[PDB]
Amino acid sequence: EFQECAVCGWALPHNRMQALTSCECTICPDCFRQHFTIALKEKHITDMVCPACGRPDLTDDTQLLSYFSTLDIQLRESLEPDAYALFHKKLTE
Amino acid sequence: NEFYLKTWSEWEKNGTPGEQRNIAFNRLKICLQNQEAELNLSELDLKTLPDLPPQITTLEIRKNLLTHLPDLPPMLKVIHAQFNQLESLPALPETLEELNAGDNKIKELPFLPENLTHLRVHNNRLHILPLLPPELKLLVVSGNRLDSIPPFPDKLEGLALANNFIEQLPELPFSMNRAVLMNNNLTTLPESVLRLAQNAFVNVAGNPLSGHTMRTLQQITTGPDYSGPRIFFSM
Ligand SMILES: [Zn+2]
Ligand SMILES: [Zn+2]
Repeated sequence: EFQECAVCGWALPHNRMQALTSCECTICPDCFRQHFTIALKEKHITDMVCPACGRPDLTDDTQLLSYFSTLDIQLRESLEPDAYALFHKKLTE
Repeated sequence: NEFYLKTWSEWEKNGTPGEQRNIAFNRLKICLQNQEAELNLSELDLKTLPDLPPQITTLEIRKNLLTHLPDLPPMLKVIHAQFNQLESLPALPETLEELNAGDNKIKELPFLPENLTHLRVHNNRLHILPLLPPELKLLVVSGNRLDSIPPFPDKLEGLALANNFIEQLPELPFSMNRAVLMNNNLTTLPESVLRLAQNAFVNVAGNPLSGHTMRTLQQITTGPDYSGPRIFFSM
């Protein structure tokens, strides 16, 4: 049944929500999209951590490639295409 | 109750083509006729709302185009207003427990009523907060422009303030289980931070913490028998 978005406070079935590996905060698809679209367009990739808790610790290179490889599948489903391709562009740079 | 059905019919007649005032009218009508507890006007592109059914305890109006709200009925306990264009809020009803206004344009909040437990106002333009009321359990104000934050009531469990400009942090109550402080202007932490529970979590990454502060923290958090919270602070 119903689980509350960690940022905006709106309840959706957990099947519909979006979790982030390396963290335990549930985010509604809206806040997930807006936060990562805004980080990708007006901030840098290291700012692309969880909007709810601030994790994983970036700036530590062992976790960077592995974080973005996991997060990629839900970015692919979640983001509009221009922001998904920009995320890949901002990653090989 | 004779007013409502016709203030709604004139309201329905005085909008723009994008607004789904007809679907709104029907929902308002069914809610009143059945004296329902919840009104859901979400995702109808509405630019204003008329006078609301007076008996509702939950108002869910996220993802519209509202810049203001009409007076709030005096029994509401829960309001979902995320993703609008609100520039302000009306007087909050004394019954109010949860205020969710994330993703709006609010510059200042009204008085916070005494029963409020959940205040979610991320992505607004707040520069200051009212005094935080004593029953508050959850405060989300990340992504505003806050220069300071008021003293915290002693049941507050979750605190999120990422991306503000806060320069000093008031002492933390023992109720606190989760505190997101990244990307502020903190240079020190209150010693209360070390007295929180072992399961508690504190994130201060992206703050200009002084050298003496960082040395103190690495000294303690790596100490043998450290039983304080997990504190994330980058260097
Ligand atoms: Zn949300
Ligand atoms: Zn998280």
